[PDB]
Amino acid sequence: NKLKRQEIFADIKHEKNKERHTMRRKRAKEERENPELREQRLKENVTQTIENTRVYEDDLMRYFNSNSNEPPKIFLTTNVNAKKSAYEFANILIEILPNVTFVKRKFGYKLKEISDICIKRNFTDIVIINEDKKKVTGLTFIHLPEGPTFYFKLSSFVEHGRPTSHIPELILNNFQTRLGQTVGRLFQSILPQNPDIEGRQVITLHNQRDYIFFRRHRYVFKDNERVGLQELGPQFTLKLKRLQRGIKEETEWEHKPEMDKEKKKFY
Amino acid sequence: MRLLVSCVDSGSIKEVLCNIGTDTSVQSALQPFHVAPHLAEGLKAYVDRMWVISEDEAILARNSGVVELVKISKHLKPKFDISEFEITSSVSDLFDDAKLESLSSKSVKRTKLVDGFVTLCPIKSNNTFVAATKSGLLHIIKKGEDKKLIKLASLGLKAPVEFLQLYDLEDYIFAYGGEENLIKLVEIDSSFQSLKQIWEAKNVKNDRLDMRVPVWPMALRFLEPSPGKTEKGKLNYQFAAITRWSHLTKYSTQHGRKPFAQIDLLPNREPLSQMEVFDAKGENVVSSLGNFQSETFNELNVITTDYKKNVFKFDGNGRMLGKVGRDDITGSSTYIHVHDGKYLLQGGLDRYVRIFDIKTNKMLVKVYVGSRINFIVMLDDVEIE
Amino acid sequence: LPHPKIVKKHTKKFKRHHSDRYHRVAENWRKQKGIDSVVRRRFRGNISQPKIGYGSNKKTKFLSPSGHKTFLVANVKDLETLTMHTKTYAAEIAHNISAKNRVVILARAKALGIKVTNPKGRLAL
Amino acid sequence: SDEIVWQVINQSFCSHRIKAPNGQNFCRNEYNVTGLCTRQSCPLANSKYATVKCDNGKLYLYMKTPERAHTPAKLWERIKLSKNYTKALQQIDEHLLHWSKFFRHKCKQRFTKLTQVMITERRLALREEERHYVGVAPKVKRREQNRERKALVAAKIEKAIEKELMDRLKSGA
Amino acid sequence: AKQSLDVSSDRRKARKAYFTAPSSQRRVLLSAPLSKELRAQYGIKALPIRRDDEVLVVRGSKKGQEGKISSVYRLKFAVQVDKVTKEKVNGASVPINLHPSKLVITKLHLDKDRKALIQRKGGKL
Amino acid sequence: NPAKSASARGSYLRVSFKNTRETAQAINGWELTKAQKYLEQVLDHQRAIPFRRFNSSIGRTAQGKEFGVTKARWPAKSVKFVQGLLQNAAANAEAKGLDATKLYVSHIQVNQAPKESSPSHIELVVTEKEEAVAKAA
RNA sequence: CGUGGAGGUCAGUGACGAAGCCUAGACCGUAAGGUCGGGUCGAACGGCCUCUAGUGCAGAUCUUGGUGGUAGUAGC
RNA sequence: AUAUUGGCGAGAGACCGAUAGCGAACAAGUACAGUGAUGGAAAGAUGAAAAGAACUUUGAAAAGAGAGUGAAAAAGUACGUGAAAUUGUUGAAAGGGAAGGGCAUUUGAUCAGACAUGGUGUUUUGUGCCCUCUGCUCCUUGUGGGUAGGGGAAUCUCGCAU
Repeated sequence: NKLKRQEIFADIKHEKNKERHTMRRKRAKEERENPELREQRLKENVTQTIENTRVYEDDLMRYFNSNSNEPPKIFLTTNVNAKKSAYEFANILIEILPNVTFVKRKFGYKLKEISDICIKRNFTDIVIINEDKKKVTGLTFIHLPEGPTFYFKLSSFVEHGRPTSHIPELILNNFQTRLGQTVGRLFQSILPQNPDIEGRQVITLHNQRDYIFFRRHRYVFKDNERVGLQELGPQFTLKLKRLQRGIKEETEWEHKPEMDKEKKKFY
Repeated sequence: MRLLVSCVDSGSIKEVLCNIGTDTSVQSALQPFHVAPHLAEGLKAYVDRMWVISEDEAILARNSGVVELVKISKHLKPKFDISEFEITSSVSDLFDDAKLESLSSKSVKRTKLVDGFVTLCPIKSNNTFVAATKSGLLHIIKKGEDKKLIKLASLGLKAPVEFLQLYDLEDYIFAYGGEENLIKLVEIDSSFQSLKQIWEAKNVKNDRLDMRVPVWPMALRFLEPSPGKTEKGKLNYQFAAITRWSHLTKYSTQHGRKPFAQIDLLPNREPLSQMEVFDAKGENVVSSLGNFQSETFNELNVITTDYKKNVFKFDGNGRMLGKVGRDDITGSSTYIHVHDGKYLLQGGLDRYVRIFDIKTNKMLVKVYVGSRINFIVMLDDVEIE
Repeated sequence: LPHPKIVKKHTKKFKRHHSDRYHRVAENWRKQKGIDSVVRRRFRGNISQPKIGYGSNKKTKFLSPSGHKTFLVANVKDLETLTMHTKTYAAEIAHNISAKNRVVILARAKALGIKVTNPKGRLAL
Repeated sequence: SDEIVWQVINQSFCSHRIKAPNGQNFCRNEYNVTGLCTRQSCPLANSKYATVKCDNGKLYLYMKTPERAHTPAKLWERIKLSKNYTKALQQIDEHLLHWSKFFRHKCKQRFTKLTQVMITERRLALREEERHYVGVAPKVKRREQNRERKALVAAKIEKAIEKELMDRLKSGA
Repeated sequence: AKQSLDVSSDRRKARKAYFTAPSSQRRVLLSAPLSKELRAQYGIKALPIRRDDEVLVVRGSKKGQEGKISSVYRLKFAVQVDKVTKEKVNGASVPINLHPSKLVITKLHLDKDRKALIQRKGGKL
Repeated sequence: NPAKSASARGSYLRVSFKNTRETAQAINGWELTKAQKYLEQVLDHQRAIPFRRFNSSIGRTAQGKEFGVTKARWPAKSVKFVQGLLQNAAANAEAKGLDATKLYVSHIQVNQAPKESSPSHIELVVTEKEEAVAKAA
């Protein structure tokens, strides 16, 4: 009977909540009397967060990644028949990225042809965006000289300040995994590697489980030994895809729906 | 079991000594007894091909156009013995990038097209080995009584050369191919100072769209001569090859130049490579060089790995027998090999060394190495107490 | 094909009388049977009732702005029927077709040169 | 008789008839030349029929006669057209000697349409596409949105940035 | 197609009987197939499953897991297998219910009654 | 920005919905500490809650000049519930580590609940006020 | 024109999402209505020839159910 | 041989499908009202599996904030989906004793806006279903269909590829 089930459990919940409240109040009183009991309880009780329940060289940097020996040269382009949103995103990308020369797709220059021309033109990395709807849906980076290509899926995008003329400071976090550290190194190399201390500009790439957040802020150190910050620029996420070793050859990761079934083991 | 792992990121040989069931991914599972790198030379001179001459010696062919002879010694560090590797002699200057660079145009991608070794196996006790390169330069290296490698002679081939498989089913003929290069049978003189082409493959008729079928053989495996009477002039040889366009071309010189039956392994011409020969019952039915010891294609079971993440098993008719490591492999399988006819070595960009049971298709070992794997050889399969 | 200019004779839906004023009244048209109803007498300043006058021309009937007649398509076999009428009919994919079948249908339509009225349905590039 | 069959298929639920919104009846029969269920167009209601079909790239001239009406197994006598527009049209005209102008004209039109549809090789020969149409299920979308929100909430981006800044500029420049 | 007039092909009747079936009938209902290795030995495809029997999971998220049956939950039309448990967030272990039809028997707990049933069912021992 | 925001919700509370809406509107957009002080003063009749929509038969008081409306009321139960919810929100923010002095009620909402009484659900969100940072020449 | 069910039919659609619902979206028909674009949803439903009726709502001081102004008012 | 709206036990429906169908799909001739003959309802569905929210914390009591299982909590034991009337917050617009609709135009906001891209005849090269020699096989036999082995382009635009 629906009425019987609803009524019986309604009373049970009230009694259980009242008992829990009384027990918690008595425990708080006893802890106030004896603070050590709180420490003893905490030493055995854990919030069991998702992060807490994780389920478990030199030539590489100089070969497959850019360095400060020579200034990077990055080629920026959009997909064929790109809409205004692609150009709007490229406007932000050129400002964020260093030495970006925007180019228009010519509808027939093959990826091999593009790579050959870039070798002729001496271009370090090629960044090509993806656009199905009137919003940016994908972002790709490739290190042209024998380097790999990283395909990123852009999900969120929205646009309280104006960036200054000083180069932002690059900071990375949560890249312990070998797959993660590769993406972190790629982001560090693609972004400028000569930040200006003056201007107090910070650019951060943060990832918690698997999504990497691109955020920019302006920070000032306060007298309380704590630093505040304010929103500065856009905010969007990215998700690596297929981690191809070559220009478009062997795929390394190929994140497919097979993953995310375990609900853990984030890469 | 004892295995040697070739690392490209570190350019060193890593030895794996672990028993069946080892899994470094999970702590609760058994862990490898010992693992360490040996003969580190960097990414520039990573090992390309490997071969175990004996239990105490081996020969390597690095990507720097150098073939080295490595001495193997065993000593104690349970209470197991680790392996120490030392170099006795080597031969360098075996690569020619000029021939391949001119072919960069008209290729598919990666204009660099860096030269690299494609095969390293004895010609046969003989102390002679064959070192082929993608540039079409075939070099014969012999281990003389002085114990120093010497290049007996050098031979040229129509570059690019994706593979070079020798013939050993007696019951000096080898087949080589490459991008837009038809399979050709070449005979080497006993003196090894010259070669002779005797047979070439012919492309199949056009496809539905009246377009020439792309030709790009990647690997080959010889079989025993076809039975029955043989026609005058035509040679008696059978070999099956795997093309990059997912075409299981089967060739029979007795029948004719054209393949007698071509079957599409996968739709949309999915990339394929790393051909192998195995048996469903896990038996050593393959010769020392891997050639199938049979005179019929109906008993041919092969393992081919696609470029993205998968490893495929196919029969003689192209039917798929099932994937290998579908739930464990998360990257391209750069190199695979069947050891002793039952063990299946696996590796690739996933940076994991896997041993699979051919009969049950069950994973046995999983060891993390960090660097990408391009060649795996199992010195022995003896367990350690 | 320079087809005749499309004339509709009307672009506003024939909303039912008092539909906006009263929520319970649906917008679907329904002739007023009231003897004293002003609408039934088509008084000045009132909505215009539908009638034969607004009939669309035969040549321009069932013609989309692009100039191609709409035709529902459920699979590749149905799409094949428009091989000889590509310039006069435009394939329309049903809302229930999944992405797996939709991509195949779109590929065949592009191969045959048949325009798709509603592309990019459940498919992301 | 054809007339009886023609009436039985016009009305009385012919199997292959599509009622388009425009009112035109489309015939899905593979052997039909126009694809429309009309007179002298439906192979079932016509003892004599001619159409152009193709399994592989080769184009054939399928024709039907009352002779094989008693033997449905081999009703059609397909003949290869020796693919070439001018000579193929000449061969079609020669084969359809004394045939109705309607049949000849529509067979030629069908052959021309099929031949020009062979240009699909142009798209396949010059595609080099980097998009490869991908479909996303709503369930996958939900797991890519709520989980993203949870990750953003638990990340504490501002706190992490503050901690990193308080560490970089506390032991060096 | 049924031929006997004493059997009713009614969905409602079958559903009512299945849910209201007694424990004795549910024992016959809770039958699982035998592994082909055991089939060649005893010459029987399926036998009733009891607590002492050992079974292997071949379907569901727990595929490839085998263990002894801790209990037979006839009321819930499911059985529990040793080492197949769901770890609650509080640290407690709860066996996962499994239908016998989705499990393959690897070993059988022999008894006088079990042997008699095997012989009656045409098997050999 | 959920990082710099905290929320507290109250549902199935046997309180007058009309008075709850008025007090929520009065306390809407006010600083956390200032809102708490104003509510505490209201408890002692020092200040009166301005009634705008549901203000039928309400006397004129000088305290209404502050809000611009003469009509005002002193709902003890509704203000008590509002201050309890605000205290819960402040405790949640303190647990989150947010700066209490910078908290302000950015959004407070009240709506009816399942039924002669007219219970209502009350939910409010407290967010830290944005602070500007100077640029560099 | 539309719906409940039935015979036939599309070797139909569909967990890579059927029905329903929402939609400051468009398309088709003079209209009854149909199609598709986007969000929730989860497991049945539809293209067409016929048969069938407990088959189409703006009211009947209509029935069952839900919610407002009066009103935080009269009143206790 | 005939009747049968009760009883026991069975087989079926072009029947209804939680405001329908017996009043009763569920604690239904139950709650409940009547001094009594009698009258007489409302109420189905979580999730596959409770795995029913471990643990921290604000809380006279009820609810929340973290945290967590589950594909989904946009499934919370008020649970398969969540329509209209109605109420609250936010954004936009208008308003002197109310409004709504139609013909007709200006404005903010907003939406759609090729995964179009070749065609013709020529000028080289490489192939094939194309040239040449020898073949195999299906019907029935025709103005046919299918399919191999050996040679080539300097005859080759019969198609395809650059």
